[PDB]
Amino acid sequence: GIVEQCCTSICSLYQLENYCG
Amino acid sequence: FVNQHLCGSHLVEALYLVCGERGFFYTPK
Repeated sequence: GIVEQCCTSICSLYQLENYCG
Repeated sequence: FVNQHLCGSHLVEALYLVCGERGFFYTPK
């Protein structure tokens, strides 16, 4: 989930935007 | 600012700035 993708590894815009409404 | 390790409030801030009026969901698990 987001923590594994963005906190414990390096985040990306692609991934963040999957969590936008 | 997004292409780094982002945790806790730093992650929430990034979602807030990127998502804007779309809103977002933060589900840390």
